[PDB]
Amino acid sequence: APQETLNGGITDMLTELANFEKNVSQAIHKYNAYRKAASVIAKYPHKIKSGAEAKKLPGVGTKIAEKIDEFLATGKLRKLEKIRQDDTSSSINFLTRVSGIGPSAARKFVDEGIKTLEDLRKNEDKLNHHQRIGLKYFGDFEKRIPREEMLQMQDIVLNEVKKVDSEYIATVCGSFRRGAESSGDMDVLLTHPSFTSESQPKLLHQVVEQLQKVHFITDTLSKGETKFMGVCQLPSKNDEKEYPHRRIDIRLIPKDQYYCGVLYFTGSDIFNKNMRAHALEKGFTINEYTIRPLGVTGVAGEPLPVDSEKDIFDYIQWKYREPKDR
DNA sequence: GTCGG
DNA sequence: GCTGATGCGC
DNA sequence: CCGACGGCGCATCAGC
Ligand SMILES: Nc1ccn([C@@H]2CS[C@H](COP(=O)(O)OP(=O)(O)OP(=O)(O)O)O2)c(=O)n1
Ligand SMILES: [Ca+2]
Ligand code: NA
Ligand code: NA
Ligand code: NA
Ligand code: NA
Repeated sequence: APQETLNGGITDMLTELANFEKNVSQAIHKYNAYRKAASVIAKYPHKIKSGAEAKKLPGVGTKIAEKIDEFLATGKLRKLEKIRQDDTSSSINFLTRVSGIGPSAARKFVDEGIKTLEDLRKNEDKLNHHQRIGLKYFGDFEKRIPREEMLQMQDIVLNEVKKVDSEYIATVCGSFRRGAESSGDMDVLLTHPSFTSESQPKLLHQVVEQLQKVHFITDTLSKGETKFMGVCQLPSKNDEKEYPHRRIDIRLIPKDQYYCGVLYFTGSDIFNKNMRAHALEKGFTINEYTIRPLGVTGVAGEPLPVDSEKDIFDYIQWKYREPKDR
């Protein structure tokens, strides 16, 4: 990708604007608008000289163009400069860095005078369980996970899963599966022969239990029959520095919808929107669970059989790409 | 905010 | 007690 | 002008 010093000040402007829309203004769509604008501009292989130059790019409209002009002329953006010094909105934007605190909780806390982590720390009674864990691991959750540690984590997951029941299948997806050199967290996909569309008990629970029993999983954000979100930690040696606590999700999926899942939660997700927009073009409908053919109304028929990842490149006649190229 | 019926 | 809406992460 | 913009599981709130 192009270097930061081409339009980095712009791309950071747009991203900061993105966050205020999301966290303070509660305008999710303007947030994606700004993020879209920031993406296309980060992938632009040229140093932008005017707002009109930017506006040819798809996702950049009149208002972002004129923002780019003011920033190119002056180095800053008046509106952003203002929002940054604003105690209320500043804090609201900040508190959402806590996992479990979204725009609404954040606003509600700042209302009551709870503005900082110290204030949250002082008021444990007003946070839910997810929120206490997000606060407890605030720094660890912003740290990235080098591949070396994700491979040690992968080892522990595969070993313990196979130990519970040899017939479980577990693939680790996300950035890690696309060969990424670091990762934000660990997404694991799980199936079992005795779990399909028509359907045996506790398949997700026994796995989560074994990973607690050997102290890999240290806390639970949420858990149901289908999905687990929690916290985990690699053990360190005697006298060795403690490893940060890390986020791990585990999704239990039916056998037959498993490879559509693999694909979806592999991402990248900007390849995915690309892939189904092009699967609709060639007359197929894809989502996270299945591929189905449209009868051009378009009337999706039954979901088609899928036993590998590659099948969903056969149906679309798209030339296969493995995860690294995504 | 931006795109497109 | 229950169902449905909303917040959240993603 | 003006609606679409990702959709889904789980925790927890609102309401009956
Ligand atoms: N709008 C979207 C959003 C996500 N997706 C899917 C589901 S999750 C997968 C991307 O996974 P993550 O959000 O964990 O991100 P990454 O896999 O890149 O790793 P980290 O960022 O390191 O954590 O893409 C999609 O098809 N469309
Ligand atoms: Ca991930
Ligand atoms: Na944000
Ligand atoms: Na444009
Ligand atoms: Na948050
Ligand atoms: Na994710």
